Amino acid sequence: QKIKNCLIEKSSASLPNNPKTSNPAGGQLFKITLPESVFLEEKENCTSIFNDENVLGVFEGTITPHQRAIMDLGASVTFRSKAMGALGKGIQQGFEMKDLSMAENERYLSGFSMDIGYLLHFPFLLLLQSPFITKLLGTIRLLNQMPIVKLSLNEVLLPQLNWQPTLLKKLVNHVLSSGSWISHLIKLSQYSNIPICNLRLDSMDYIIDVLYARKLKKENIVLWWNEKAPLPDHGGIQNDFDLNTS
Amino acid sequence: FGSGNVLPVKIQPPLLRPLAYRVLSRKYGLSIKSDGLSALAEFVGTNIGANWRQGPATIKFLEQFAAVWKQQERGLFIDQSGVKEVIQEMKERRDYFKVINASQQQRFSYNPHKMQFIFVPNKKQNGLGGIAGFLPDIEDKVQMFLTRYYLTNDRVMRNENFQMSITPIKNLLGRDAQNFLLLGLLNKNFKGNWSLEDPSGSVEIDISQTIPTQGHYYVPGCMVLVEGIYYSVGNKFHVTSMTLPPGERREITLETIGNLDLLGIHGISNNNFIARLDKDLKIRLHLLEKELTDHKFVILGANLFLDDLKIMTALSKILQKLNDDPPTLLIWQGSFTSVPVFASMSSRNISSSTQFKNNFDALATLLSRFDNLTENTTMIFIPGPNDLWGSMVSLGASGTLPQDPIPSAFTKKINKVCKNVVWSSNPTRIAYLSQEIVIFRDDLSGRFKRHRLEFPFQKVQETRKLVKTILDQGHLSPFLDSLRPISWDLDHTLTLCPIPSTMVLCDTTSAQFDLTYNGCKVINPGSFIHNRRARYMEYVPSSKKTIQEEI
Repeated sequence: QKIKNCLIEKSSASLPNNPKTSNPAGGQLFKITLPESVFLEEKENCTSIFNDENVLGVFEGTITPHQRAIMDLGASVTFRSKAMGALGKGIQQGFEMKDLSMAENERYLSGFSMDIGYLLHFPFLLLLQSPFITKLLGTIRLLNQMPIVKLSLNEVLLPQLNWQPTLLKKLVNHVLSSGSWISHLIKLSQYSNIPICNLRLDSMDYIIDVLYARKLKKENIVLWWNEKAPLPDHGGIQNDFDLNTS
Repeated sequence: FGSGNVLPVKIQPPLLRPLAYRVLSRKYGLSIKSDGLSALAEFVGTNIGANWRQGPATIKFLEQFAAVWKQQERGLFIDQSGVKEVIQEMKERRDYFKVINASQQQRFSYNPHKMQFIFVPNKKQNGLGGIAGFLPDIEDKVQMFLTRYYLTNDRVMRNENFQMSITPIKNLLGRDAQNFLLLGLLNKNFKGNWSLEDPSGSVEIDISQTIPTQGHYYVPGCMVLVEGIYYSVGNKFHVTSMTLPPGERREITLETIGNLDLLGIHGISNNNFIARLDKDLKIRLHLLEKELTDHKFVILGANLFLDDLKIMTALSKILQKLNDDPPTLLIWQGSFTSVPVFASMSSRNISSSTQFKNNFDALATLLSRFDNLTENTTMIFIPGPNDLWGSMVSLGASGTLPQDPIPSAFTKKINKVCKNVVWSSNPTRIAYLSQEIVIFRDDLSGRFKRHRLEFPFQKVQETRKLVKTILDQGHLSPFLDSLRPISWDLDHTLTLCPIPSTMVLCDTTSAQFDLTYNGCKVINPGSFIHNRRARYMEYVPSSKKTIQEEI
């Protein structure tokens, strides 16, 4: 077609193995890379390669730019620009990262020295401790622009009689555990290579997911990564009833 | 029947029963019971003043009481309801519209030997069903596809063009030549070869030199008309032509079935007798067009997400305009959640079922503002793939076609904030006067595109193809039990032998359209939000529609 300013290339990535899809046929998998803005533009028109006849599947449409950068670069990102001195140009505009990127060693992330705050609900690197993160974030729009470490302990309960002492006790430990929270967060982050604020403490499957995904990307295997969905992303064949899967 | 007399003197029925007996039991009617006789004493005593020697009054009262029993079927014995019919009599001196779910729809079998529909008693009414009464019996699994084949073959054999005729497959076991017209299920044998199956038997099919009739879809699990030659050296029917059974309009279909009240709003039918009615249809067609264009019911764009904030804001802006002119009916359709809700083993966060409950509590806040829309509008709730009970098993996939309504436990006070709200199954039938509309929500175009026969050899054409296949096959599920399981005893819900007058067929994978075919109208709402635009369409029972957008 040549109409799109993208990069396509025939690839041999190892596909997943859905029980229904078993016929070998041939191999003509492709590796189309294309910026998301013109992808949204191409969503509009009827005729385009991504939506035409004889399309078997799209296999990694679920992964967001956030996940791509947190998996590729990591916490310790550095600039290998050289060429023309566009550091000022890079900082005034948005630094495009595809052309120039490198991931430096993160053996020591930070020698911590910074102020910490609180914000709690019982229905600057601030720590958000609320049952409803989304509601508090939406109600105060100014809360979005500040960096927050979101640690959520939820479902407060009351005996309905003499609740003042139990409120005091529930407040005391949350007041006094700040030194432990930050210490454990840094301890996990220094090995994890995920940035501190994106990472959560109780979240443990996320570490496994990122590590397994990036060590898979070291190989040619396809991720089948799927976001906030209980089923794997197999290209759309996963949306049909099958006896073996059942 | 009149008032203002002196006072209601009390008299014993012994001095009243002879007149009632002579008027009712002797001439027309019978069985004036003792309790019923005592009941008929009060109203005749209401105007008792200067009577039992008067002229017409008592005779006319008995005549009027007989009028109800000729009008209503009732029975023989007269019971304490005798006052209940006089309440109707004094009553004599919109409505008739209903929404029928999948479960409450009447069941009808078909006898091929008799060319007629036989009633099936509902197990809920007579069976105890205290512990397990919804569960089918194994015999339905054996007749599920036989019923489809009988209905389609009757229609094929009553077509005008056919009078070569369709031959049973086993009649081909000794022939070495000639031509045959075979009708049956297209599927794959357990060996992996394409085959055709009819109640008589089965045969393998060769597609190597087949020329299909373009204009529709050839998916496994549907009836197909085929033509070719049978070779006895092996067992193969070499195909030379392929088509689909022709469709039939409902006006010519009704006459064959008489005037059966399938979606009976005129009355109900039992194992004894059936119901038919013709004269009322003319007058109610008159009433449909009797300057009732004010009626206005609206189907929203499918797949609207409550958890998203922008969708909620757009819905508030839309209800802002809907408040001005309240729709007659408002159908909220599509999945109400953007993520399937399952057991959610992790309890650190709030449970997904509690989140489902909470997302149905913001609707009350957003709806309580607009009082008129509450006061004079009826809302119809359609489920979706990611609702509560189904997603607990399918995990967002599409499974059984008869999908039960949303549980009343997690949605309780939306019935209070709004006046008329009805929860309905995934396939439902709106009976509006002399009109039947079918509500169905699934992605049909994707499944058609994925599963095609692929014969070895502008986008709106696909919409016409989909409409023609769905309408000619006379069934909403032209698929085998493998692709989509079906509740065995509820399959009649999905069979369109009489073509509906108006069809609601929403598919997010297919662009919106407005097509007409043999006696029906097919509309496609879909994709509530698209290209930063929120769309919703209006339709009027006078066969005009409108599209209204609100960024």
